[PDB]
Amino acid sequence: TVRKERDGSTVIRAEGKDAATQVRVENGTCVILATDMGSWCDDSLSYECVTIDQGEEPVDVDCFCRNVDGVYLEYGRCGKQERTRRSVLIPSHASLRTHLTRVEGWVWKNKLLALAMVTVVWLTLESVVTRVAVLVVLLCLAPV
Amino acid sequence: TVRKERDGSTVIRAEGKDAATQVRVENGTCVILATDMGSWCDDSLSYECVTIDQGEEPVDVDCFCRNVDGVYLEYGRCGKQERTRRSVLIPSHAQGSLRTHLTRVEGWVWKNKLLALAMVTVVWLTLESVVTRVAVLVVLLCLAPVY
Amino acid sequence: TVRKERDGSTVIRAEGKDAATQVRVENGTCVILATDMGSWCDDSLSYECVTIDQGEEPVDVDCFCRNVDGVYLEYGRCGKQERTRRSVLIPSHSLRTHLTRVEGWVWKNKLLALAMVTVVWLTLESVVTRVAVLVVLLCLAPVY
Amino acid sequence: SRCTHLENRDFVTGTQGTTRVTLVLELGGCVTITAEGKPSMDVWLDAIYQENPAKTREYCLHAKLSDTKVAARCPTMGPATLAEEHQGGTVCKRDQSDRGWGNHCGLFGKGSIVACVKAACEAKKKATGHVYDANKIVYTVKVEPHTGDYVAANETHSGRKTASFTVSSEKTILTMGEYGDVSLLCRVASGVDLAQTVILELDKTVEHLPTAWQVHRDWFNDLALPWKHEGAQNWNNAERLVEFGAPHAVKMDVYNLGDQTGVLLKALAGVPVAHIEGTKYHLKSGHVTCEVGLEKLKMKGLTYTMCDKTKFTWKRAPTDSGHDTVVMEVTFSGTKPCRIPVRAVAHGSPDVNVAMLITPNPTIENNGGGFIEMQLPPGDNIIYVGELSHQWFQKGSSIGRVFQKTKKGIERLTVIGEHAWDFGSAGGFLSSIGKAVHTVLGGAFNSIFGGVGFLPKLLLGVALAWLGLNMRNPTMSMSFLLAGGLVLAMTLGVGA
Amino acid sequence: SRCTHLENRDFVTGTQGTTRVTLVLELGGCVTITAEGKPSMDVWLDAIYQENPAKTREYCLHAKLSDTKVAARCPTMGPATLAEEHQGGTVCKRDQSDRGWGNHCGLFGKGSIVACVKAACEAKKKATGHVYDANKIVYTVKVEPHTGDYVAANETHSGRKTASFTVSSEKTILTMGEYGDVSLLCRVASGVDLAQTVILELDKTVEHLPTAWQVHRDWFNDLALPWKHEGAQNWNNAERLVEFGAPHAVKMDVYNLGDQTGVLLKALAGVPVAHIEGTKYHLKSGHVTCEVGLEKLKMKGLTYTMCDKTKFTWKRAPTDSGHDTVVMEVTFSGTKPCRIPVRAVAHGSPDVNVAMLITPNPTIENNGGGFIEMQLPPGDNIIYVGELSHQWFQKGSSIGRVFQKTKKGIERLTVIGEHAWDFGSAGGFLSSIGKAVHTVLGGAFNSIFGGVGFLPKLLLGVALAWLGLNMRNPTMSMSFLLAGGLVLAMTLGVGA
Amino acid sequence: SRCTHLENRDFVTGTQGTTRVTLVLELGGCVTITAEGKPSMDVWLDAIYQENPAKTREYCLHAKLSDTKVAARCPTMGPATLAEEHQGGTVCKRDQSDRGWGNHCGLFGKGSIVACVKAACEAKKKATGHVYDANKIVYTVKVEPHTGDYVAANETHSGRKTASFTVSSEKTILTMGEYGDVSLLCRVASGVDLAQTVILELDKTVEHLPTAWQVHRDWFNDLALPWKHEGAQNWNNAERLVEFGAPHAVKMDVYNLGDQTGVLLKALAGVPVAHIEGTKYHLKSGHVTCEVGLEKLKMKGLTYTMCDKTKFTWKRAPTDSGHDTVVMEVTFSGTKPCRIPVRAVAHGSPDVNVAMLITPNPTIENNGGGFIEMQLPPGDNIIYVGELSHQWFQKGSSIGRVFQKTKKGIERLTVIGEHAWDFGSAGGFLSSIGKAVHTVLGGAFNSIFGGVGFLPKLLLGVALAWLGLNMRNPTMSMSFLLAGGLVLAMTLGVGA
Ligand SMILES: *[C@@H]1O[C@H](CO)[C@@H](O)[C@H](O)[C@H]1NC(C)=O
Ligand SMILES: *[C@@H]1O[C@H](CO)[C@@H](O)[C@H](O)[C@H]1NC(C)=O
Ligand SMILES: *[C@@H]1O[C@H](CO)[C@@H](O)[C@H](O)[C@H]1NC(C)=O
Repeated sequence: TVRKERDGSTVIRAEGKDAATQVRVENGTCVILATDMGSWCDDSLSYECVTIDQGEEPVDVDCFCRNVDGVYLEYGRCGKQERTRRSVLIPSHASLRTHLTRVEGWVWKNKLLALAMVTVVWLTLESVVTRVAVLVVLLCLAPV
Repeated sequence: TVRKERDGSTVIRAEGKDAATQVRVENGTCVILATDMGSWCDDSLSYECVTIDQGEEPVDVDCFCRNVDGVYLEYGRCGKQERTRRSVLIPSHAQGSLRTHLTRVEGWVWKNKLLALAMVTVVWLTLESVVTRVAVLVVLLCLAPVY
Repeated sequence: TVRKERDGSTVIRAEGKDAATQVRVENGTCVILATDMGSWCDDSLSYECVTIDQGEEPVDVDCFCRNVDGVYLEYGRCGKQERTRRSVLIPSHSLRTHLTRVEGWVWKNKLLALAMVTVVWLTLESVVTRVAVLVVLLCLAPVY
Repeated sequence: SRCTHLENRDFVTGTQGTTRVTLVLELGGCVTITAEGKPSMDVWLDAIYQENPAKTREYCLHAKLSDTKVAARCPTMGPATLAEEHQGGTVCKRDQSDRGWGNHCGLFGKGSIVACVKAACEAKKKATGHVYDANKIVYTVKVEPHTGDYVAANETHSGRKTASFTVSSEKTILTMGEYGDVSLLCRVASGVDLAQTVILELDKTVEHLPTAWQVHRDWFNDLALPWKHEGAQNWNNAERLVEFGAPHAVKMDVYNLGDQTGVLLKALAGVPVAHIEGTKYHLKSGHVTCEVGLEKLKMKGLTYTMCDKTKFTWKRAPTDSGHDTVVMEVTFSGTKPCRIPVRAVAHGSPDVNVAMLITPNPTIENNGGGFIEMQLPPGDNIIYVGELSHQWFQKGSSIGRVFQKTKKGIERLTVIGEHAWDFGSAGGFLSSIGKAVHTVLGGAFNSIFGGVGFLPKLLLGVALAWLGLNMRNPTMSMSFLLAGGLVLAMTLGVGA
Repeated sequence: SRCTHLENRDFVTGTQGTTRVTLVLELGGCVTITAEGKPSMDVWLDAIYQENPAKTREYCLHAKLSDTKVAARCPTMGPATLAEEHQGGTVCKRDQSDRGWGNHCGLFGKGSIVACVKAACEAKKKATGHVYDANKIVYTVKVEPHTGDYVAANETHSGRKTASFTVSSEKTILTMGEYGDVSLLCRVASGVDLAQTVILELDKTVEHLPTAWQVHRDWFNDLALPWKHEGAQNWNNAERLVEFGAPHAVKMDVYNLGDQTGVLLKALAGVPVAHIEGTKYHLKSGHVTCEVGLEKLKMKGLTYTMCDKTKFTWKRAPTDSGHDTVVMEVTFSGTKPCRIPVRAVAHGSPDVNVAMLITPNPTIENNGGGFIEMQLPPGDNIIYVGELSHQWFQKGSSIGRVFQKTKKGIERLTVIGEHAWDFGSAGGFLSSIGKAVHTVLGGAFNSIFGGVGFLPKLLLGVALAWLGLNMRNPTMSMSFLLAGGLVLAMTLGVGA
Repeated sequence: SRCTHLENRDFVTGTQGTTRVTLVLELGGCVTITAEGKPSMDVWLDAIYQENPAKTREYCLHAKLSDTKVAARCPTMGPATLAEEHQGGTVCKRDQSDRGWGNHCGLFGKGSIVACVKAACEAKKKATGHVYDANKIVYTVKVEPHTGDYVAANETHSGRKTASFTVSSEKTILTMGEYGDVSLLCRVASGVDLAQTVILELDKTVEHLPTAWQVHRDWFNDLALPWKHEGAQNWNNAERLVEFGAPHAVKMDVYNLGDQTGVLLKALAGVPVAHIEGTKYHLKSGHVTCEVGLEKLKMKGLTYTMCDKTKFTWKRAPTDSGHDTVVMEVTFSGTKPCRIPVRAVAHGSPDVNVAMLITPNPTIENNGGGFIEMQLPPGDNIIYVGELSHQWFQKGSSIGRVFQKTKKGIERLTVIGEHAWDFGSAGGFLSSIGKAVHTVLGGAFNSIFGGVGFLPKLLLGVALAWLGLNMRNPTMSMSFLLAGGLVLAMTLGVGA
């Protein structure tokens, strides 16, 4: 189809059925070469359809007009199955008993060093309560 | 222009002067839309031109033919000023003292605290002459960077 | 060809010469757009041919019919060179040894071997006892 | 008694001498209050919600591009422009176009092309987020008078009362129907690290799928998508959902990167499903610490004649409760309101009342029944109700009872949190610690007893204190401390 | 004498007192046997075969599809089905389809589609696997009488006899032509790890390519392909050879994955080539131990006139065998049957017969010859045959003879395996160990000797026993142990 | 004397006892040689080249694309193929295509498209890397007879001869025209780490721009571009110069990544410009050490009449050279060949010839000149050329010369590198070290003397050794070592 804007520049809109057809735009003729067109909706797009003098050959353009000026082509990208998809990267979301567990694990793991420390204090000191207090503190401080 | 190959696959070739024109192949008709064409050369590109039934409309293709089959288009890419240029990044080549060695020695001293203190205390305990200790320590520190 | 089954449903079968052709079925029409036809053999494939109400256009179906109900298409995939190939992965297919293992451990742990041999040779008094203790120690050394 | 089917009940007998008592409540717990001359109550903490939370960042998905425009000019004509490059809600790109002789240009150099696209989020696809506010949270507390007419189902109780609590609130009073007034002086504390959690609501409007997530604030604020503050109308960073292709001579396709709800749910699987109801927003961890004023309240049925009609049968059998008590449902045949005669016996001994009684002075009235509950000392015991009687053996040991109540007291003090300590004055520091210690030891203060009564207990504490002042071996000086601990407990009188 | 040209021969001299002897047969070995007054023999272990092995799994390949069917239904119509989801020998899949307004459906949701295919393997493409059976293996043993008229080459021999042994078999006897009867009370054991190996066969029936392999049971049982038991007709797990394409509206093609013979052979590259003949399946590892009765057997050519005609020439020169023996080929000219007078001399001494003799009483008849074998003592020695004399030198040491004979005795005892010890009775335990040890010591019991005779050796054993009881230093007490060992061996008397 | 115009000239006076002498040749340096009775000689090292360096990698730029083909098929037909997917020198890519209703496919799925392109490099745009080889380098040695008819400019000499030394080369002889033969045995050691560098060449064929570069092998091997080895035809990693557009419907434009000569020049700027001439490639670092055989030379003009006509005039004023010598250019008027009668005087002393003379026996011929050079002792000095005389003074001190000669000698022994020491034999060990040490001390061994002559110098060495054997404190025992060193120096006799 064709329409006139109030700034004096005519506009051409065509559905997905007007690929490679000649359309009469005022005095001259216009051609539509794009093939990724579709029905009309709000998700619209538009551009300056360059005009070429006869004898020149369209290069790298998907629309061209002859013996006309100021022609804008607009069409919609809806009505067909969807598109340069690139999904964005978003990462995957993730007390006394805990301390007792850490010391249990350290004791059952580093048996040689615990035995060495226990025996060194046991042999060096004499009173049992004093030995126990020192060893309890040493085991508590084991995580380094 | 048209040509027939020996395996039945007809071929159509065009120079840069044929965009948006009708070309005759066998009985039916062909349409060329591609607009990045030019004169013929070795940088040739050829591809199938899907045939579409009447009442259908082209979707995403740059050529098509009706009432014909097995038509392959081919064209060149010479005769135009030149193409998605993306220069390959390559690293620039690099153009390639006593105070610098003193710096390496002090750094070595700061990092090798254990062995440095061991050698220093051992020489301090074993040698009982200050002048001999100072000279050997200066030489040991000067040589420390080599190991 | 067109055939009638025992449940009141129709079935259509075609060779490799009916690619994109119209076939009259009962009171209406059917169209075959499949591009992998061929002769009829036991390697046949069949499916229902949905019918679209007049005034619509096909969507994702290689066969469709108008003014008919219960149409089944069946054909064969023979007479042409063969198909999504993907091969299935399948994986490919004493005393002296112990003495050698002992000697290898000894050579990789020369310092600890020097420690154990010097301590046993220095501590034990009888020569035969020194030797027997060394033999047992070496045999037990690498395996534990 | 609504708390007869939970897994966390506990008992607090308070003090015979004074009425005020303290409690700790945790989501899903219970606490039953009791006194010597006042009826029992119950307490709950069933919901910790906020209404109308504040909003932080209204994220978006599936940007709806509309009315795109592209323009360009030949080399040596000044870069082009579109009106959409300066308005709000637009993403634009600028680049060069490889113009040549086919196009209308008279040179063979590089030109300029610009494109813009008006960006807005499709409706019903925005992911909003909210942030809590500790000063606004509302904590709910309920109380169920132990009337005793309930078979203990999952249903609501006839007579339940409720009160609301917030950090600002100071005092409250409830009527308990005909039972009387109760005072709940209370303080509250939020769950740990509120400012670290933000809630994400998808507005998907589906009743059979998740619709609210709770996540770390750092991750939510770092998510790469479009976002805006409330009330605004133009999305910031809208370019994260629009991608521009290589420019042709006079066209530049503006692809829509599409919806991303699917990747968001896949990346968010394994996060707790938040609980939401209407305009409220719940939580899953919190304390409520209060003082219950049990002074003005009164007991029911002290005027009934206690019918000796002796017409009773068992509506339910004596069942082993899940919390060291005996449950009992009785059916009457006296056809008038009346008390339920109750006794407890062991070894067939002539004496009675060898059991503590919950649901005090159970009665029969116009409608209802009796859910009488008991706690017998461990061993052989016989329960007597009117003319009927049934045999029963209670599990556990007296030492077990004492250790369990002490362990729960220590655990309760642990739950009181970092607020159990007062630094205002040294006298207050000592008084608070000493009262907290006696709160822990109340259960152990009444383990095993027999004799005259209360006054001799003070004489025992005095004799123990005197003995501790003998200047004997220092390692056995614990006698003075034990005597002091007992003497201080005499001020409460929790056991004679 | 076929075994003269193998790389693994060994000797056993038996015993003078009793003719019973034991042997061990290993693939590729030989055990020549000798006696004081009976002609020698030989033994073989050439094949360990099984006939008609049982079948375990039968893998298929190049599965043939047929009568494929696909059906579907619109959203909210309930899932669709085909009669082939429950029939034997079929494979099926379920997935959703993107039906819309273009399709006959009344809504815009996702429907259901199902496809089914019958899957029967083509014939002549199945890789069958077989498992041995230890209780049915057949072991082959051959014996070659020492006629000696043979060049000792690679060709077959005439007059050889055979026998077969299986676990169930216990007694057997052979005739050896005019030589006489020999018995083989034998015992057999399977090669190591039979259960670990299964034979794979392709049944391709091709002449210029391998048609069998031998592989581990563990890898074979884990192969990802279709399989069946024998006698079944429906293939299990056929879904490994069929890949289904994406789901369209009402079509889902079922692609055949194609033949996979090439992939199986590449993965099976470097595996040893199996050996098959007729219905026989061979093996390449085994142990056989037998007791050889030599009681009824007799010697040949003792009644001949023993001509002194002295007319002979060497057919070949004395060539050192590969196993410490001398090979000699002689041809006669007397035109008559006759014994070959042979003398061995060392140090050029007039005394004769200083060499051990195999091929006892070598002779000539109307036809035949002589391949006489000699085992000379190490050093300078002279071989005399009739009037001809040749000089030959033998390397090695007598100590070496004893060392090698004891080493091979210990090695054979090691190879007998776990069958060398019986704990049923103490007498049996001791007798079996004592006999095995005497078999080991036989070579050393006849090393170097000379004197009065055999009887004085027993007296020397008694003298050694008495010398060990001289009540001397402990460091020289080994004489008692040696005397006891020699005294038990005196019952055999293999050295004088 | 061409080396009078360099900044590094070094002197070597050789030895009177034997004429063998050693040198060090370093690029740009010189080693002027003198003897007691042989005309002086000079040496250079002007160029170090290799002919035809081997090729290591041939880097491509600007690939020439040819015969691109693209083919595709609808869904449910299987991926397509092109014959160029298996030939040599082809790049291909595979992707899916969004086929639909416009395309001939009846199904709305995803199809398959493949594009293949032939990729061979254009001519005149291959960057080739070459690598040296130590065992073939060639070193140029130039020797200039010291005729003295030269004005001492920038110009080449007439009568000069040259020669080449390679690791394999053993000896060489140069005739030197009328002067006589000189033998140059020589040794060669390449510059440090040759294998670290690769010479890159563009083959650009331009006159005013760089055409070669020197860079590390580690940077070269990692440069991201297509590469092959010589003797190959199918480029490797050719895909680095081709970018494939988005798979469109049934086409895939294959863009040419373009020329990259500009990218490589920018990244390679400032790197030292390698020098090339014809097929020769130079270098800028290396050691050459030659042994000069001064055995066969004879001196010039010792028979001329030596005219006392006393007629000469100056051509250049007596000027201070940059290397411890006084240059003199004189022009004659005697019209006949004649020696130049020259005297050196100090302190106005009647004694003459107190200066060392270079340009041995300066003379006149039919045509030529006199470039007489002098090494005067420091202090007041008067130079006489026939009747003419001029006043001149020399800076520095004799002690300074001793220090300088010693420093240059130790510098030379430092420069000889790891080849200054021989370890095969002890005799060689002492010969080599002793010769090197006396080469160092030779400069000082002829500093200042006065008395009897040469023979007492040995006696002085013996007296020093005897004095060093006084058995006094060890701190002053160095007199023995010094005496030993001087005694070895007596074997040379370079100063009386
Ligand atoms: C749960 O409570 C409801 C309240 O209406 C009641 O109908 C139902 O019987 C209760 N469930 C059970 C298991 O009794
Ligand atoms: C090897 O022996 C076989 C029979 O065992 C025979 O057929 C073949 O001819 C022999 N080879 C030679 C070289 O005699
Ligand atoms: C170098 O030599 C040339 C040729 O003899 C001469 O013309 C020129 O003046 C000299 N000097 C320079 C600086 O080129």
